[PDB]
Amino acid sequence: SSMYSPNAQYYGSLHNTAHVMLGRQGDPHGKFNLPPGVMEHFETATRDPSFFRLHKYMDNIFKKHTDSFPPYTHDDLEFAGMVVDGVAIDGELTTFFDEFQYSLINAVDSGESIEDVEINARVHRLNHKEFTYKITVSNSIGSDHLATFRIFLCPIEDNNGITLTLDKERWLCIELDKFFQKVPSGTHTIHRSSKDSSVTVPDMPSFHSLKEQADNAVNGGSDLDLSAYERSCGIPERMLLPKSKPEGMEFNLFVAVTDGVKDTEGHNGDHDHGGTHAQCGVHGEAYPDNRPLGYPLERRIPDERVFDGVPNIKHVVVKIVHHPE
Amino acid sequence: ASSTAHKQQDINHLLDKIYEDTKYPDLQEIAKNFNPLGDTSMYNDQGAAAEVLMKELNDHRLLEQHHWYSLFNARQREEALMLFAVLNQCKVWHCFRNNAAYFREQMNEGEFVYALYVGVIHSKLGDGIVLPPLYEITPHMFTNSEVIDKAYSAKMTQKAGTFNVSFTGTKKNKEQRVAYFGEDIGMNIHHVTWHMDFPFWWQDSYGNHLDRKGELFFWVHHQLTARFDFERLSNWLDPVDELHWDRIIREGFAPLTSYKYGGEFPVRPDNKHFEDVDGVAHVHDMEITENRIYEAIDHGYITATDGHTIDIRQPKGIELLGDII
Ligand SMILES: [Cu+2]
Ligand SMILES: [Cu+2]
Ligand SMILES: [O]
Ligand SMILES: [O]
Repeated sequence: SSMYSPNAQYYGSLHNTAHVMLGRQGDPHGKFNLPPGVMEHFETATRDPSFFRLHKYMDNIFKKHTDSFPPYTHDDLEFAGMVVDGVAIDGELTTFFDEFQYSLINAVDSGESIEDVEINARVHRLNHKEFTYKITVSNSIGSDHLATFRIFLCPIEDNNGITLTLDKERWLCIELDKFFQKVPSGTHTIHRSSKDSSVTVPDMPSFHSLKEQADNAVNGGSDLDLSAYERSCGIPERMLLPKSKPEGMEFNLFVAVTDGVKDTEGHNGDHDHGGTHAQCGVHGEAYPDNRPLGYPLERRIPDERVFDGVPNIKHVVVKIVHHPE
Repeated sequence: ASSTAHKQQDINHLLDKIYEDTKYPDLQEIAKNFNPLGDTSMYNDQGAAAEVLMKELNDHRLLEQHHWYSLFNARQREEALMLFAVLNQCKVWHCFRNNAAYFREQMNEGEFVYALYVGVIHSKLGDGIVLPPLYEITPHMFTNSEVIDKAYSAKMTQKAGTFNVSFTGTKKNKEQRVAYFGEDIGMNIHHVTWHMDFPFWWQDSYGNHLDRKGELFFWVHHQLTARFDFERLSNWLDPVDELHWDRIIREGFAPLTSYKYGGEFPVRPDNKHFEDVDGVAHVHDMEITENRIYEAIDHGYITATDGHTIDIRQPKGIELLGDII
């Protein structure tokens, strides 16, 4: 729970206490002088497999609430006069592992009056090749209109080879992008690069790089456009796509185009929302999208006919291939 | 007649050799000839309580003499409180004495002793009387079976004697190290007298309110618990654990004590799980009750029968919790 809780005396702090409960299971009675578990730091918690069992448990609590609302109707979902004619991607969807280095110098003891030496860790990390979405829309209103583009990747089959219904897919879908763009009258193709995702941020610049850039500016006088780096909150760009398999896997790419005027009311459409607003919001500003998080996949969809009848929603099959070493 | 000397002597005689018909001719004569309903002007309720008890007696609905009695047995308690209610309505001592003598010879001795003690304590007519110690009135409830057996042997052989009491169990039982606390005859008198002074069955219609009773209930038992733990600390033992309905009761108990009528007190094995008790409650009922009490505590209010809230975020809250717990 957070300090926004209306009643912590009654509702307690389920999630934060659970982190400690799990983290301490190696020494639950303090007999062994063991330090806190990996679950007791946000730096480390996702290293523990139990992180995801705990958070699925918590996720299902939220899901009982979100499932309690009536399914969306045609009128709920329709962006009148906006149809998605096609969805395609420029570039193959390819994942691989590459190598990344970071410095261990801060971990080791130095001094006094003894020189340092370069000490690095090299890790293998998931990555993917660049691609660009091609989303063809037709705006059959006689005016340009702001639209929200909501992009999700959804499984088609489970690990047993069983084809999933839309209701069984929706809670498994992962957010790939969300952006606001003016759609002029007529039929037009919207292009969106994978690198520009509002879900992701680039790899952090190294400490050594930050020192070099700051030192070069201070010792001299140079206004470096530091307004370049994203934020550190956001799924790493390299992890935008799931690993998939060497033999390839097919997924549903789900695109919902919604009324940007209504979605952004109170926060403007032309305004800059930063590079990570989908899950990390906008630093020092209100959250720019009024819709429920997960829209339009966050309510039950018992009747797939409802979604199929909405011209501003479309999904297509895409293939992701893993390229092993 | 109602002087302190006579009232004290009357109480002494009524409690003398409690398992046999009275040996005092004056009490014999009263029990034979007194009619609790003969003159209902002696009662502040014009005989209502005496009518209730006489009807139960005449219909043969009362517990027989020479039978175990437990204050926690609902029907046996109700029968004892029927006699208390009569004594409590007596305006003058001769009513109190005569009803006590009459019902001594009709009612179960355990019920009678209980009713007479709380009748003396809670009637103005009992002011100035000193109640004999229960360990000399019903010694079986304060004395182990081995010593009672030696007393029976002394009586069978018509020989006086004084017999040394030892503790139960063996030195192999570390709990025996603190037996001097819970087996002390005065500590047991403290405990039963507190409950006689502050009975859970008290209703203010009996005459007066028992101020802060629910908070005193918390406090006297908190002090018993804390004092016992101090004896454990004194004897190289850890503090007691708390019981829980879903966890084993680690420490069993062999009382090695007996009722005068009803047999030996039962033993409880080490390391047993709670079982449902027929005619009392399911273990699950205890857990639900516990949950409801904690709901009130964590809400900050007790829920009334009609659903309205009773605030306990105030100094009387602990007392109201004592009332409901
Ligand atoms: Cu968490
Ligand atoms: Cu008690
Ligand atoms: O977390
Ligand atoms: O978290």
